[PDB]
Amino acid sequence: MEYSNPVIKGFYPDPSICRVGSDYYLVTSSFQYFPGVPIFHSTNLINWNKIGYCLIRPSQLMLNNATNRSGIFAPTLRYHEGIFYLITTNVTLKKNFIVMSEDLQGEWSEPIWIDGWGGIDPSLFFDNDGKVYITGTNDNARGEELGIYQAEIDLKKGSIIGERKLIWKGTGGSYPEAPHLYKVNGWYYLLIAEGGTEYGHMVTVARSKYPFGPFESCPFNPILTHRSTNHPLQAIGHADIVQYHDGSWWAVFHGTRPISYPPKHHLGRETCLAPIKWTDDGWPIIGYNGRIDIKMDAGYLPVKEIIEDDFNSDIFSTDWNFIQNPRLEHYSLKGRPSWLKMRGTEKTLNDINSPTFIGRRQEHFVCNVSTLLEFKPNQDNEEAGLTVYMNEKHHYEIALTKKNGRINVVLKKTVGDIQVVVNSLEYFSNTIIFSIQANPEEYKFSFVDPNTGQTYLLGTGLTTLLSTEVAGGFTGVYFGLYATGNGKVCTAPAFFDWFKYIPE
Amino acid sequence: MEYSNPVIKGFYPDPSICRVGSDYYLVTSSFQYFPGVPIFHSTNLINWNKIGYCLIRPSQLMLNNATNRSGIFAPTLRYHEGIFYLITTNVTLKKNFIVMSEDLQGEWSEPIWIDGWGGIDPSLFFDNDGKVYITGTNDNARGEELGIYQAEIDLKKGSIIGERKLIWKGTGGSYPEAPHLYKVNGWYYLLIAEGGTEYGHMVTVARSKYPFGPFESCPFNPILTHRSTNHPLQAIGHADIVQYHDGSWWAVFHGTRPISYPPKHHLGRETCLAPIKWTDDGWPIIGYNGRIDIKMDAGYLPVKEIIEDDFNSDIFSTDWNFIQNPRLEHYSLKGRPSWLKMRGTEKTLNDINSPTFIGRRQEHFVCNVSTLLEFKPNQDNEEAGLTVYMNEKHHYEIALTKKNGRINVVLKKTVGDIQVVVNSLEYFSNTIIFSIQANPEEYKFSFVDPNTGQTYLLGTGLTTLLSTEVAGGFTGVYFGLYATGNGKVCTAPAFFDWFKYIPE
Ligand SMILES: OC[C@@H]1O[C@H](O)[C@H](O)[C@H]1O
Ligand SMILES: OC[C@@H]1O[C@H](O)[C@H](O)[C@H]1O
Ligand SMILES: [Ca+2]
Ligand SMILES: [Ca+2]
Repeated sequence: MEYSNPVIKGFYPDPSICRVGSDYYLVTSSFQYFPGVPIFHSTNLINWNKIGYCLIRPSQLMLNNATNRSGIFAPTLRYHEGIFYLITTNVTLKKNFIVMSEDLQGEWSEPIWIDGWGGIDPSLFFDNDGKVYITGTNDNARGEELGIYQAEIDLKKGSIIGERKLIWKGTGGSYPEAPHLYKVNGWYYLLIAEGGTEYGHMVTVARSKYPFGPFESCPFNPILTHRSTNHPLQAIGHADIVQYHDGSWWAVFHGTRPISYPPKHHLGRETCLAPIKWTDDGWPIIGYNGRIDIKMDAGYLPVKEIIEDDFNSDIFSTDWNFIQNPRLEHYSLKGRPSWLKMRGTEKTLNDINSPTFIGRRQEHFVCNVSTLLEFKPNQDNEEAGLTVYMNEKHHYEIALTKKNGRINVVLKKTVGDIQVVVNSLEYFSNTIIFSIQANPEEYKFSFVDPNTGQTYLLGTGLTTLLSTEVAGGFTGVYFGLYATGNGKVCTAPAFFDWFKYIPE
Repeated sequence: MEYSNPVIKGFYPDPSICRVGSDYYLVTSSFQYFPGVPIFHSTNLINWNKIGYCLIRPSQLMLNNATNRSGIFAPTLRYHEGIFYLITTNVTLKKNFIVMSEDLQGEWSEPIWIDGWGGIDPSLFFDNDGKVYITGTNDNARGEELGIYQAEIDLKKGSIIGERKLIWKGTGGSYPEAPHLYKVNGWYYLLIAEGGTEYGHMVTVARSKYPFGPFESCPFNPILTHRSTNHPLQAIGHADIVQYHDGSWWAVFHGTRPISYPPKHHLGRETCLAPIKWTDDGWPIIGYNGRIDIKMDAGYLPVKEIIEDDFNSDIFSTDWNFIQNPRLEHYSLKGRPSWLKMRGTEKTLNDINSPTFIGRRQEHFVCNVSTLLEFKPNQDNEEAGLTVYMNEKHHYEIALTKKNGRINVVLKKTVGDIQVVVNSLEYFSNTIIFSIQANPEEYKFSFVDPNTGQTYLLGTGLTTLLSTEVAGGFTGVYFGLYATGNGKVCTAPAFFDWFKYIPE
């Protein structure tokens, strides 16, 4: 039997996995998006269902001034004696913290702040003797030596027990990071990422008889990389190991699907899966001797997408994210039952701090995304529409606005410093359907006059100008509904009747 | 003593070096630019003076349909018994050929076509017994196995002697290429590039007692790479080895100076230098154990930029290139003595085939480039100016044109599919000075009214949107003078009085 990589498509980086009985739970990084840290469930490691998010309250997730270069970085999920622990970094605060839960269907605790523990990629390991270890990277604010650091931790107080020690510098790649400590057959293994989360990404491993080392580098490191290859999956690493309940071993990790030349990616880093075998001399090998594929053999794993939101519910679906903490008064599912009402502010898609926007990830190269908007702008600055958004300097949008006292539908783009109105047509109806067809190379922007059903191709836009390589940061493209008054509060409300996401 | 890398700054890739006595000659790839294959001279390996180009006649250099993804790929320069040989690929023709010279101050021969020898990166080696070997890559048109191929060659007839054989597949990196065969102390060494000429680039080496092998991989391959590092020099490889006349060994090779995150480069691949030491077990080591730097120790090498063209000469300087073969009638240094006259055609900077343009490489991050233009356009399509140009979809320009019967100075940009007029101002004089200040992040576009000396900042543009990563191809940014009629022949002539390039 076979599965396909990625196993979780779209913007789902830095996967960390946790087994409880015969069920599996998995978390990814979310940066400036709210709610933060999606969490998934699976019984077979291949098929994942999103259960929700871990960070859903402003007290858990302070995103003021966060951008797609900051906010929430890699999270690690662990379980001990009925309690789940989620440990991560808010890079905008430069703070590491834990939240806890005894029930993933409920909400998580308030943060337990780890005072004095810097760096990124914090991880926890519950040792068989009852000791608990925190492992992480060098602290850039203290200007520490590059490498992996560790201490015993008291999980109640959020405080270190004894001393913080350097345990490994890695093999010599850049940015030794993503550390996870495991104990298997009488050896401690330290699994890390090196080379940076771009084309030099690799996974390396070390071992010792003791939790703090000294650690010996695996003689065939790196144990997983696509560096110096032209494989369709690139930038592979940030692995976390799990033992399936049939006894076999697996890793989850992220990778990209770049297109064009030089390679460029716009769906973010996506969660992948590969098997592990243990050598006779006691080292793990991932995949086909350090390389993986799009199509994989499933071993003994038991093998087994149209999304339509009409906004009838008064709870938002788990697809939707906001840019930083939502200003809650500017969204309503109750003010006009069966529509989403949005109040645009002075802030635009060019601004980082709390623009009126709700969005969901592009999870497929080929897809058609649409919405129906009612909007009658009162002034020329006023605008509402549908956006393809990477970050504040990289986004395309089709929208209704007003220019010299006439209503127009527009295609607008922000690419770096370029802000351009690509096309403009006069429009005469109170509602409009926007419709975007995505393929690997371009987005086609159309609008429909709803009562006639007539469709009009307004323009197109390249995917590669929204790619992470061009745009910066650590994220993937979102499809978003938004409103703005372009420097003033938008006096007209925007109402969205529904949103459809139809992958090929 | 110390030198700085790169030793040849700006767009100078795939360097191949050749010693004759106590002097050194070096060539680089040029793609769609004409004249093709620049050639440099040095006495110390650090300081290079451009002597001219190797391919200066249409019969040598057929560039119709060539773009910055095609045209002339890596060249190799060799010397035997008073005769220099230059061997390279015209990828647009898919043909490999040699040109010869007995005097580098003169012109080279007509091409000797190597019938049936495909692939890229052809190289020559003159063995101590008098045999001559051609070495190259797999032929994509025949769909051959990835690797390095070799035959004995008859240099008169341009024909293979005996059989073409696969001699090495490399260590397992992508795109094994840039092969050079050497014989040193009784061993043949095969030096190659792997991993692709981007962030996975590396140099690897193999050896044998026989010219066709079997070849044994160096046990510490790769012998030069910056893959999986954050060093300011990236994408290092395509090396060629030389023995200096004091007995010490050196390699030239290319690398990039990327900026931003993810890393992006706009000065092209630039020629670098590093020392070689030979191990006791008979393997070469480049640099500081496989890594190099911006600042290097010069060993015993004997250690030691404002460019102003007023167009008074009737020969073009060696700074200037055209996009493909120039249409010679559309440029004149004699029609108006002391100016360059240019006749714009229907073709624009958006078109690949022979737009009216003359340009020179950006060789410094920080520089000020200027020109003085006389231009009085007769119709609204007519345009002449100064361009910052990467390729047909990636260029910025400040120009004089006409709109609804008025003369305007404009800042225009083409970025992917986006074509935008960023700013426009009415202009009232027959001449204008355009002036561009470059720094690592942006270009600032100004104009000067010459008789008043008043200066006006028209706009700015990001460097990263012209980067190779964004734009495609294998080249660096040029500063260019151009004219066009935007779909029609330009009825007005354009005259440029001078051009200044002032690095910081
Ligand atoms: O994804 C953000 C950061 O990049 C690296 O993957 C690191 O492990 C993580 O925290
Ligand atoms: O620069 C063009 C091609 O890329 C690689 O550097 C190869 O060696 C060369 O022919
Ligand atoms: Ca509805
Ligand atoms: Ca002059």
